[PDB]
Amino acid sequence: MIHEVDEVLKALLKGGALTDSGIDVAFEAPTRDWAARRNAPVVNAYLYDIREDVGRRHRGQVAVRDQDDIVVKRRQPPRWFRLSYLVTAWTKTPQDEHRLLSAVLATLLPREQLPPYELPGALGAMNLPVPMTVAGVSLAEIWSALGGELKPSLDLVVTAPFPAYPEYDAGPPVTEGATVRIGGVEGDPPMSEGRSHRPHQVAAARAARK
Amino acid sequence: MIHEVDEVLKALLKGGALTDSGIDVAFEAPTRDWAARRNAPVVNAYLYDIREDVGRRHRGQVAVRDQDDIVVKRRQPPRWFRLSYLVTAWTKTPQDEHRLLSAVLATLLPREQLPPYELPGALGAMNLPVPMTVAGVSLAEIWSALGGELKPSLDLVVTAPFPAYPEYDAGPPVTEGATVRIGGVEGDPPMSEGRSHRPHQVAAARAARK
Amino acid sequence: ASGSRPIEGVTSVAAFVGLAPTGPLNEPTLVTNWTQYVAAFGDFTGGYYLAHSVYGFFNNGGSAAYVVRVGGSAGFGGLEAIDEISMVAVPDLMAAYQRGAIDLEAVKAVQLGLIAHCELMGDRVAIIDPPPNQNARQIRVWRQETAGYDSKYAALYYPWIKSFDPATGQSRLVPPSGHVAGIWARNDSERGVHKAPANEVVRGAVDLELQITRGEQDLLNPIGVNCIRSFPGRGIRVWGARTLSSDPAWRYLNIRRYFNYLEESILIGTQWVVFEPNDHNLWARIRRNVSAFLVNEWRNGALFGQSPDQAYYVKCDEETNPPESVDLGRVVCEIGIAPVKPAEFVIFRLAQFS
Amino acid sequence: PKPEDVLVAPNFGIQIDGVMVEYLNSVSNLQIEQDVIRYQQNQGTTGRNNVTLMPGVAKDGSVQVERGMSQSSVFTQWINDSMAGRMATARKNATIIVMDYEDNPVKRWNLRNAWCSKVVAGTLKAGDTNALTETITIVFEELVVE
Amino acid sequence: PKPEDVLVAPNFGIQIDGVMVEYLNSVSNLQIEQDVIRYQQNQGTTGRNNVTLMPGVAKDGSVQVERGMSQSSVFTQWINDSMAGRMATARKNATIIVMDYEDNPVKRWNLRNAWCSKVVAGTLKAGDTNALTETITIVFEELVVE
Repeated sequence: MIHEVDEVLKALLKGGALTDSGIDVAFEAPTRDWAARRNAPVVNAYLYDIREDVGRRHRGQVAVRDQDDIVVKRRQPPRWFRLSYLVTAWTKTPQDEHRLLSAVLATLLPREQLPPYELPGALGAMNLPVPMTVAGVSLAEIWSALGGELKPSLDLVVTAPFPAYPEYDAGPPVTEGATVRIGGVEGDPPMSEGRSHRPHQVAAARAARK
Repeated sequence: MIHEVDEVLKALLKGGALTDSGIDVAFEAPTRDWAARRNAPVVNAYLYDIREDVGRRHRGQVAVRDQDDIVVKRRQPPRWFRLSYLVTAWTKTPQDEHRLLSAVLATLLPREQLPPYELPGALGAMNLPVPMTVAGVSLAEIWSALGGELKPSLDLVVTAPFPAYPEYDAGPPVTEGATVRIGGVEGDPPMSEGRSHRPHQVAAARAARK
Repeated sequence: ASGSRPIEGVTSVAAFVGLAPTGPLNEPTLVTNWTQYVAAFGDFTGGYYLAHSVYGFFNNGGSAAYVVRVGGSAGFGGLEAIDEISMVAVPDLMAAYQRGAIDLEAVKAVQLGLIAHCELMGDRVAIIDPPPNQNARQIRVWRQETAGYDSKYAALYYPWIKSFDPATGQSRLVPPSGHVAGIWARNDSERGVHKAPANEVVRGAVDLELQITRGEQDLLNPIGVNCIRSFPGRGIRVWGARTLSSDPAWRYLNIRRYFNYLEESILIGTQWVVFEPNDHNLWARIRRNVSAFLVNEWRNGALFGQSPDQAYYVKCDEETNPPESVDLGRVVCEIGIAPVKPAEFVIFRLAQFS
Repeated sequence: PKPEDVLVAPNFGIQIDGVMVEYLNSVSNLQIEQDVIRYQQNQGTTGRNNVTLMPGVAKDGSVQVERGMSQSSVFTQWINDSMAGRMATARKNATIIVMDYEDNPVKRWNLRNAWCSKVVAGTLKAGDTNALTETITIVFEELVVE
Repeated sequence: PKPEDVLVAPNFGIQIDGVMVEYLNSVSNLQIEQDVIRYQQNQGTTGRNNVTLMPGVAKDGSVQVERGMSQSSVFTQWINDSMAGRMATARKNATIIVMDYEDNPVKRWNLRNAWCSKVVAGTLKAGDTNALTETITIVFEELVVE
């Protein structure tokens, strides 16, 4: 679900407070070769690394039920992955670069998380918030790795809830109640059928289920 | 607000203690190519990185009221961002470079913070102090990633308050007071209207505001 | 103290309207002691029951009073500007009626006006005293036909107390309200509002105008007439905790008094809500304050419930709809409580065999 | 969605009746606690052990809120009213609200009869870079979660 | 602006009446603390539990001051005056001031009847680099924030 996070970032940057000019948002790596060809004020949103948010992981058999108010599937809670974006502003004049970076920071500040309504279909099917943290705390080594030159930058962290889908199937529902067989441990009295739940008890349980 | 700080730095450096000569303050990256073209003594104030001051962040619903002494907006405290500037002095003679660096230190030391009125309109609208730290406290890696060569430098840290204002609105003021309806928990006595605040009580509460 | 204090319980102040020598006219004067009363108003220097009523109120135990003088030789509209008042009386109405200067119709009109005024303010209950020299059948007829009051804010007390008058050194007949109200205050100082102020002693009473037997009480009690009877080894005691209301749900004095006390305390504590935003924060604050106030009442045993949820419930969330009562600048809170009824009759059964 | 499906971000707030405090830097642990009471007895005729744990009274605590040092002295006035014994106005009802995104209150902790008892100024150092921090210890007789 | 809006930087100072000290390096925590008394009771008629927390007394304390030690021996003379029993002159009123950016006093902790109780010399090391410091412990009967 990175092809939804990048689209959300592009829509937010284009549709944010930077409506004065039609700036271009690019995900290309800001290397020297890339920087030597651009001729328009642009915003680079290069993906840097992918890590799993081990602090927000949850383990447990989550029940999934149909319209009959009976559980039919067993799944696992989604695992959160942290995606880091290096955000930079490229413009001919350094003060223009500074004001572009300020505008980007101002348009990214108010969104602490992202409601599922804004998210696209694939990510919005989760119906879960998508945290988005700007800045919030090595950059020299990263910039050297891309081969570019150190510039002021924003570290945008997005927490994508990737799914774990083993999708275990539960057994058929128990409709005729439970039957209990009782007897002696050593087998001196033979085990009996022991009967089962009366229809009145089953009806009462099915009525109280609502 | 980055450009507002830049303008503040330029005005402070030009209008500080370095009035003997018309020195030039530049924000360009001090790379080898940039250093090989300059022919006049200059002061470089290159922006290095942007980080959020998580230690000065405050969370709460700040009340904003109009002239009627009634709150009409609910905002959030601004978040402080740490902007780092690498400050260097470039001159042909190394002793002249040392003298220029000493002059910059002398002109930047006495300003621990910044008064709101001396700030530009965008920065001064917050009416909050802006801390400024000179050489408060790795530089080899920064210079290597920048592309230049190691030189004595100042790590000028400026704390810019970016307002994370959600502009959440509040409900209309209560003018008729409060009404309380009382009755039985199980509903044996029917719930009554219970009346409301007397007009004299409302008038006294309104007058006690002043 | 009205902008920062939370909801707290309320002293009981009795407002007395009548005639008295000297003092102001139609000006409610706060009196805290009998010495203050004689320093401001006059002592027993005339044929007025106001002095006797105040003396009985303070002797029986009274935190404060609001004396009002309208025609004292040698008015209820002025009591609408006071909030702490919880009961009212008109001792000198029967004093004027006895002389024949005022007919019974005017007395009935005055009592109806007093009851209507009590129903308006909503925080006080009136005390009614019948004309003197009346029997059980006579008082039943008077209460059912001539003065058929029907209100939840009125309590009638039939027999007249005979107290001591230092002016003449003899015993004089006075209405019991001035004493009875004092008894109420004693309850609020010794057993709380949740307990019916029935089994109490009229300290200032020496004798009664007519002893009431159980046969006559069997007819007087159901019509909402509270009696005062003398018991051997117990003295003069009030017998009856019923109001002059036809509603079975509001036929007990203690329930109405507790409801009025709770309403007044909540209204006093919620005085800071004026000009506050009508959002979820104000509703949460109101709910928290009301719950913190009511849990103390639940702990004291005034309300019935194993846990606070079953004894009281507060609903102030989303009840004030955005287009009704919110555009009008109003906030509505719903409170439900479970009081405890008193045990009026005690029945014993003795069996010879064992 | 489901109540368990919506997580909670550290977007909190406080509200003290009578004390004008808008924002807090941090809030300590507030817990709801109870006393467990073990008792061990042997079953009498046969001798098998049977240890039982059972409920005891609930407990009061001390929620502390830390706010940056400024000119305002609301906590100073609160503690000054406390030290003089005027507890008719010193005992206040407090609320700690924690909300998810969209600024909708999710959980509320109501402190009944909360009353501050300790104000501590942060250590002052000449070379210190961080802002001064004020620590306030607010003790409460009862804490009700809502 | 608003009193809460303006923050406080670690720019401070001290003033001791009779002791010529002008600057310090650090100041320990200054606590305004009140004793809390907890009492648990049960309602006689219903048996419900009520735990009440009420006030104690103002607590005396002590804050350590650590300055760059030098030839000056003002604190040495202070502790010498206190050591010989001349407490008429040993007890001095102290003030701790925290200022704003404009060097304008904001908070002034007044310290009543303060006398030095302990002077500690920093550990001396042959290969030590930083300056050698001196620690002073001062006990004040009362600490009123103004």
